[PDB]
Amino acid sequence: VRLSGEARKQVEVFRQNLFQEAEEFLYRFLPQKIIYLNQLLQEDSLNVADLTSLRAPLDIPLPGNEKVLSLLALVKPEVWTLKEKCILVITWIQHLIPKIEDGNDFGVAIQEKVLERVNAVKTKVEAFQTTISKYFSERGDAVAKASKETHVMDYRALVHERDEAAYGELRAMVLDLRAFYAELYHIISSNLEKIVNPKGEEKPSMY
Amino acid sequence: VRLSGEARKQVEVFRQNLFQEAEEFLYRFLPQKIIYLNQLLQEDSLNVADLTSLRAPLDIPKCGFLPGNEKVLSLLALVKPEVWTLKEKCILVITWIQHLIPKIEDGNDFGVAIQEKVLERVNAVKTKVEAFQTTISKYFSERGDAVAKASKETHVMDYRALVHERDEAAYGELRAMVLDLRAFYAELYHIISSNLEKIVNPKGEEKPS
Amino acid sequence: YDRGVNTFSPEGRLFQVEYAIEAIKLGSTAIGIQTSEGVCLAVEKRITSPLMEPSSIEKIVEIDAHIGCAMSGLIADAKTLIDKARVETQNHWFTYNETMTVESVTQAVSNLALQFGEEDADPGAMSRPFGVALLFGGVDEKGPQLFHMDPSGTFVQCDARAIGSASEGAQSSLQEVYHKSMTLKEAIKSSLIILKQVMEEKLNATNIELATVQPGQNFHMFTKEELEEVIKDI
Amino acid sequence: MSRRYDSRTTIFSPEGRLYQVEYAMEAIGHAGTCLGILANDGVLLAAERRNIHKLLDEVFFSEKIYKLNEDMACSVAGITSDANVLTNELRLIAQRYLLQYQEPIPCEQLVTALCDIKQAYTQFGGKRPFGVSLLYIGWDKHYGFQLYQSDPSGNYGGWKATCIGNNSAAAVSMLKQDYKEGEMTLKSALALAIKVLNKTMDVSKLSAEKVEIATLTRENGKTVIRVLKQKEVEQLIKKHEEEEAK
Amino acid sequence: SFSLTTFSPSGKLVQIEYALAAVAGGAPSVGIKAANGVVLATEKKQKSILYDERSVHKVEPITKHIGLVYSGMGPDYRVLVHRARKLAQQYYLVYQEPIPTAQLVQRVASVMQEYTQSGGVRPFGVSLLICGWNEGRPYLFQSDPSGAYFAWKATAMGKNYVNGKTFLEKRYNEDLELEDAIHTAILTLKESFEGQMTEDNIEVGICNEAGFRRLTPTEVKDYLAA
Amino acid sequence: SYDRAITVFSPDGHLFQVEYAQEAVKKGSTAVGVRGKDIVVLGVEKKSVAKLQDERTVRKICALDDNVCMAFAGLTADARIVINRARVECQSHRLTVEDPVTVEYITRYIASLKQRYTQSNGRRPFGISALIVGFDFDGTPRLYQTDPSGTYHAWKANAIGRGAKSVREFLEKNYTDEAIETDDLTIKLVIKALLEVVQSGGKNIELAVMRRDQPLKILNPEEIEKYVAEIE
Amino acid sequence: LRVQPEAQAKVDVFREDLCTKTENLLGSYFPKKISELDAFLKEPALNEANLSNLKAPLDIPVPDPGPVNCNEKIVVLLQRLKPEIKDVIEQLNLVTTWLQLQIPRIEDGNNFGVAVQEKVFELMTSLHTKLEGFHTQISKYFSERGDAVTKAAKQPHVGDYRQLVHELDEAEYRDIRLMVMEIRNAYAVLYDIILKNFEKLKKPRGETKGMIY
Amino acid sequence: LRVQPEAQAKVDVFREDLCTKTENLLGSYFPKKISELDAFLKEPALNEANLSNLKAPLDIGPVNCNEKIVVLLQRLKPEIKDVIEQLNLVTTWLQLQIPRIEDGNNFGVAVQEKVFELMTSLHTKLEGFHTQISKYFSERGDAVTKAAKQPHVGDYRQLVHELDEAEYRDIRLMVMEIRNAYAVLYDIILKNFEKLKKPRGETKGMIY
Amino acid sequence: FDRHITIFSPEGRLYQVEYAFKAINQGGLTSVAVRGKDCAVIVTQKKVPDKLLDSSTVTHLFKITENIGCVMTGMTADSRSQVQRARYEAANWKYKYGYEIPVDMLCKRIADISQVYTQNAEMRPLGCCMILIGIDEEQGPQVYKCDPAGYYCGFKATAAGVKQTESTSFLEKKVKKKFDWTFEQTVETAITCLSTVLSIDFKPSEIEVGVVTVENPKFRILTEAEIDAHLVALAE
Repeated sequence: VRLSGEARKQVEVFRQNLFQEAEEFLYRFLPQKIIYLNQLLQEDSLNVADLTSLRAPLDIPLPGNEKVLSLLALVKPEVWTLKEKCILVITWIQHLIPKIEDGNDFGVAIQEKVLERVNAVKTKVEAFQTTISKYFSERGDAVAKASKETHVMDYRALVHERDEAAYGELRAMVLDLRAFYAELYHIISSNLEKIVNPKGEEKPSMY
Repeated sequence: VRLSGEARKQVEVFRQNLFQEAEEFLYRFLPQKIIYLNQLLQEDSLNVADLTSLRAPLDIPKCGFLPGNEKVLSLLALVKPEVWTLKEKCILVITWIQHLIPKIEDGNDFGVAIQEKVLERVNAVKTKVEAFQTTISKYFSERGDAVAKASKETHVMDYRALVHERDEAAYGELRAMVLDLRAFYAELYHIISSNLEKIVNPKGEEKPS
Repeated sequence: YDRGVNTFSPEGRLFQVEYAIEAIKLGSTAIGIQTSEGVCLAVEKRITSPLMEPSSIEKIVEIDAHIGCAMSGLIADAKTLIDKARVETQNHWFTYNETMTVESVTQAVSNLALQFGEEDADPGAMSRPFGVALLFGGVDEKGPQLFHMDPSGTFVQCDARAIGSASEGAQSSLQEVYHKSMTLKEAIKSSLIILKQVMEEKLNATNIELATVQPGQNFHMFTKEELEEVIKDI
Repeated sequence: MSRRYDSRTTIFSPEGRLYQVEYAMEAIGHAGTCLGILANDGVLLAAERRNIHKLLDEVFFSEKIYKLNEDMACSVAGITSDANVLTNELRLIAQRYLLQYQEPIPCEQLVTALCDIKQAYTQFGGKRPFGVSLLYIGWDKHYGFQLYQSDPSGNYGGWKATCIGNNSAAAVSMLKQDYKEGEMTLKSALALAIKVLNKTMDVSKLSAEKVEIATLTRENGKTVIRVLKQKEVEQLIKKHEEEEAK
Repeated sequence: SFSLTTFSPSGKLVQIEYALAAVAGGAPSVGIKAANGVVLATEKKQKSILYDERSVHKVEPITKHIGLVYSGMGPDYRVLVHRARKLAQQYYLVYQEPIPTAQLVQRVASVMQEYTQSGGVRPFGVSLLICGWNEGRPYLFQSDPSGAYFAWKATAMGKNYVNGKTFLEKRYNEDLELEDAIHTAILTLKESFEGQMTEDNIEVGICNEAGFRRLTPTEVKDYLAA
Repeated sequence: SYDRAITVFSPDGHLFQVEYAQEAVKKGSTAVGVRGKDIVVLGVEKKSVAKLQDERTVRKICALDDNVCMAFAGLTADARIVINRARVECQSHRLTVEDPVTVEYITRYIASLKQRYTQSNGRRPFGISALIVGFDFDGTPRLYQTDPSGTYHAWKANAIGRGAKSVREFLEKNYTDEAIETDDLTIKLVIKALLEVVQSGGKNIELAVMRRDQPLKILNPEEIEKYVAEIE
Repeated sequence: LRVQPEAQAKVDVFREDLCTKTENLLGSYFPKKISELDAFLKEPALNEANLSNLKAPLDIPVPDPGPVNCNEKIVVLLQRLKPEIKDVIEQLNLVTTWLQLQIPRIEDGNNFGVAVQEKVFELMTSLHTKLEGFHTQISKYFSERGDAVTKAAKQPHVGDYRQLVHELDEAEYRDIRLMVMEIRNAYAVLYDIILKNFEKLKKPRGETKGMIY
Repeated sequence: LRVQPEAQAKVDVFREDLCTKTENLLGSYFPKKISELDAFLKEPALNEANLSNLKAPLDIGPVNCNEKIVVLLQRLKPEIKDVIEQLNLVTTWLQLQIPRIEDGNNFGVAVQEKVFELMTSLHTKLEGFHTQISKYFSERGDAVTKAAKQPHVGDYRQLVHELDEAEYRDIRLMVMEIRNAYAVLYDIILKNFEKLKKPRGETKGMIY
Repeated sequence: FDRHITIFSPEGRLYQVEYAFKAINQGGLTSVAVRGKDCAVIVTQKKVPDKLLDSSTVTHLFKITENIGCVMTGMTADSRSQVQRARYEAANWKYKYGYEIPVDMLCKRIADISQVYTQNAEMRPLGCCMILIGIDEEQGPQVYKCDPAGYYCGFKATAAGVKQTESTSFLEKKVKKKFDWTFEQTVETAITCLSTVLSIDFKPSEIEVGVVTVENPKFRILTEAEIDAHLVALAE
């Protein structure tokens, strides 16, 4: 290749040290965060289906609801942290991609199928993050339009509908979030042998 | 999985009720609704040839109450229940065919492919029925916002000229929908009746093994 | 690969044989000459390296004293056909005690070329057509005769026919220069002019090979004597 | 007929290799781990048994170890069905040799005779190739003690020590390190097989039943071949049992 | 005229891999080698009561001292009966002696090897259990569609062989009488086969010093006392 | 039996099967050979084994007869069939004609086989390219190269296998009348021809020589190192 | 990756937890909620013959030469339906997670058992698309009705404004009867999808097998 | 067409310039540039654990946002533009290395196209990163304006505090996306380079 | 791929052989046969599409040998092929072993011929099932049915065709009662079977009835005049 002989060995930081750093997250970080979200799922505030108990009082001819923000304080770091770990898995697969060849590419197809499912999980948590910012935008615009509404009790009462739906969706997010930690490790650990060594690197001359 | 005896009965009663409903769908519901809309098409209510007299011109101003079209509003009382009914019945047909899916095998699956083609043809009808629900809510949103817009604008009259077109476009669509709904009843009849052999019994179970 | 050898095209052509005639466009440029005083054949050796000996490679070989040869495209395909062509040529004299006419030479080669096939035959049969364009000249009691043959297997009496990569513009150029009674020495002139123009390399005694046949003089392979003379007498 | 289903083994890949032959070498790697050693006092052969169950019997002399002729033997790793085809053809070639020259066939001649038959199906015929890899041991009048390894492509070569089947990269690496060229003989080097077979087997506590060992040595002008006693191989393993402590 | 068996990218044989998949989808079959004899038990399941049981038997003798059973495609087993019987007679011509079990199954499996190689012929969809008695040594062998024959003290195959092997990990002991081994094989098929257990459905045969002898339904009824 | 065409044409006219055959030729080890003045010398690189293989079966320089020897570069599989059946022709030619074999006579019958294997039904073109070299009558040496396609050429200096074009560049540049002057300079040229494609190979070079009336002689590893000792 | 006897068991127990829940869903939870949604649809509130019964009275006098509210019945019917929607979506994702935990290593041999799991997965995502949309549709019916009521009181002239308010009342009412029938059927549909193939869904390839090929 | 040893060679020089850059980028620029983003992500400003302090309080003129977060946006923006430039240089270089179109020996051409298609994912994402940053300005500017329009709703102040964290969260994501944009791309080029820069050709058949 | 030629399916099935089983079923003719104590009877559907067709020119009852009858159900193209091939065997049996071929070996040899069609991929299975009858001096009446797959077994009561499912059920109902076996009363059972399934009451020319007895080992075809006697007069 006649490339410069300096800094060439600096790739071993990301190809090994960072490569092994992503390994420690699969069998250690991910299972420990599953038990952590279990403590979040055991919270009794997620099991309340009563509208009046969930929604905060609102006086309009502006009181908000801070109980959902306390849930968002738990949901936002957890959903957003797993995205980085999924991004690290994407790069973790990139280092394991063998050089271009015709035969023995079945191991490459495994890496393509696993990484495609990681992008699917990355999209699901990304749609969750967009929705997280939508709770304040929709509720803020709901009470804003309802602030001008006086004779209409219909739209003013329907503002609390997204307040109740926020509790059911965030519970569905954390429940689906907890599965994403287990599904990420389950898919990788199964094919781990063929993912790390997609071709067992065995070539005989004979000819 | 494990389950109790009541679990099978709750499903079995659903299997029996949905089967008897699907049987009354093909040989009762469909032949009744085909001639039902055919009588409505021949009825002078939907048979009006003159679309210019069906329009409801409104004044352009204690402002006087501006009603909608008496003809369109009265004919939607016939159209709207038929749109909701066919959508509800197709769902029972889509679901009942899904229960007829045999245990999935990796070969001799063409019996399943027949049911897949039937579901796609019913899904195409269900999509057009949902488009009819939009058309019903379209005339009320288009005529409503425009007439007040034609009311607040006294300089531009031709807004009402489009309102006159909403009356003709609706009656054209009101008759076109029930004409398509009757066609949908006829399409669901010929597709299910001719394919009834492979829909109910997709697999003969002749396997000697 | 998703097609057969004998499969007909919607335009009435063979997939196999069409690519045969399409394959010969990559061969070496060679031209035959038929004159009233004899037959002349020239061929470009197309040597890819000085270490490769141009004398060992021969695209013109002697079947009978009258008949010469020509080669283009894949060389070994021609060698396979010339082998049996020399066997049946001596089988002629072994029976009739006479030299085989130029026409009977191509008739034996046309039969061997038409036998191409795969199924319903023995393993000792040629499966695919040859990528060679054949030129068979010679002089007999009937006089000088030059025939042209392509992968199809036909043979037609012609004054001059161009083969190889340059056969497109050469065959039209051979038409213009060659006419009427033009003889051997006058044929070598226009031959080496058109060949040197179309090929990349300049004319040299070792870059091409030339041989002629006359009524009184049998097939004579030109050595360094005759080759170095005709290139400077061009 | 139906050229649609014709795989055409004779077709070369765009990389310039054979489809079936490349997949044949992988199928051999899934088989059991088998090794061999060429020493001064004779040839050494040891083979693991991947089949492990309480109902196994193996009434024969050995599973993966066979006897070609008086002066030669063989091992096998690969498809177990096509091994009996090659074993019979080796016995046919060796005996047809005894007809003409009335002498035992040399080691190199019998090996190259079957390899021509192995690759003859890869050259033509349309029949699938063989997925069997064979090890060869024995003694001949000239070259003496010999050890040979074969490949499914028909290629082969001489070897002082080698390994076939599973754990090929690990065993051969462990073989070379302690291998003593023309030095360590049957007695001593027999402890290496047990040492290697214990490392190649992922399950600890190497059992004498899970492995098989056979040797061939010519003594007093007569070739002697035998399958080692499992009771003694246990004591031969009892050596390795006390090796990590002392 | 071309062999359709090719090497998978993982090295497995695809045609033979699905050959055993057809064997596992057939009727269960078991066998036990204990004491002076070897027992083979199969389950014959008809499609109705309108089919004669005694007309066609799954247990068939090869020679005096050898017999075979099968689980898999029925017609594929009839080809092996003609080729195994004819091979044993060609043996008796040369050596004028009864054929040993090891020699028979070798060249019989070679027929399986030929049709997994020669073109235009599919591999066999059957797997056979080999029972033989020679020179005082009981011989129980198991053959597969690929042609690989092994040696087993006891074995299970066909359907529910996993639970059948589990029973052989316990119910099968050493120094076991042949008569007790027959009832032991019945306890093995007790869980597998359901419905009405009769003497006609089960088909059992044995081989001992007196040679291979097939058992009659009347004798089996006495052996069903358990 | 198995009867169908294997090698077929293409829309551009080139042969898919044959080009992949010559590709496997280049994938093999690098072998070289030259035609000396009074002798002939062959050589081929050895992939470095680690303390295992025996050099008896690994040797890629063979001899078809006392007059003619050969070397090969490519798949080792198809090489042994050609060597065997060519030696049969060498004895068959002496059986048919009392006169000894001719290098040009034996060479053409070899490459003619590969031509038959290409156009025969069900057969396959070989992945080998062999260098046929020997002595003709009066002692005139001849060096010929085969082709999987069935053609054969004549070469004064030749290189086959991996990097055959790379060594050929060294040949055409450094081949002069100074080359193959004497038995020593002929051998040293073969060594230097193997020094371009060698990466830290060293002693892996094995050589062979045939001297006049004598049959092919293998240079001992120490005799090889004697000529290899001089580089700079 | 390192072997953890605990951290790895956290995923295994999580899989075994979904196995026990799935058996409770198919056997108990699903048949119980089918009968509840059946009586909820057959309820006289949703059994109303004429759609004009649930038209919400709104007094907005047109100028002749104000109090505005919603329909109390529709809100309660939607208040009862939303918990069943949140329950069917969360449990469907648990069943979807359970099947993905049953997916073995990716190999060509006997991969058609996984292909059955792929078809079952596509059928659950088709249900997930419909069920998640119904949760969004009701959220849309809130904004569409609340805005139409505002526009009706904004321009008390055109009769289509006060009519569109009553039409959305009829629309949401029939929409409730559809969505209840969907979830009630989705229990039995997913029940029939799993139970028929449960032999090959729980066991994609055999159990433990192989001949040492 | 004819041959122009001057004007046509200026195109070959433009290719030899990109070929000289490509080897200089792989051996020098890329290994250093990839490492610069590592220390950029390890910066304590991007490692901040508690985002409650970075929430910008709104006074409800006295209107402003968090300046520290804007500086974090001003630090990441050049790194987003740096990879877009390097992405276009490699995309152009891959197109100029495409040989002539032929039916046979086209496998290497498909290999060059396979690596070329891996760049398309980066063309879209890198433009969506900068567009998303500019979209945050309008979202946070309108949220304060809507709060300044109707002085009632307090959720807009919480919406700005959410968008204050929403930016910082996406910054740490984009920094990892930018670093992976160099690192993965640098590995893909090395995985297909050495003997596969000219996959086929320069080999031929000894004869024709 | 596996659904076209004969190769092992991933589930262990053979689709080329199973599509043949639907090809016998595709013929549109239902055949039944019952093995009695002293006799074996065959009753099949005799269809005459047009009046221009002739009776004796189209028949489903063929004679392999004098003592063995044969009935065929399927596409007639494969029907005549096996019968000629069977006569090349049954006759060859006498040239070698010197006696009338038994029904056991006749079904074994015909199966082996059909087994090669499944094993050899060059050929195809045949689209007609074969039911062979006869009598031996030991087991008495013999009734076998050979599928194109090559399997055959002794059947007390067998059936084939579209109504085979409904035909087998009624054949079970008669045997479940331990129906007394006599010659002509069994002929009714085979005729009443097809009569109750289709609910028609066929005409004498619409059925084809073969018979074989202990007293007459030579195969015979029941006269259509005698068919009319036992249809109308005895429906009871």
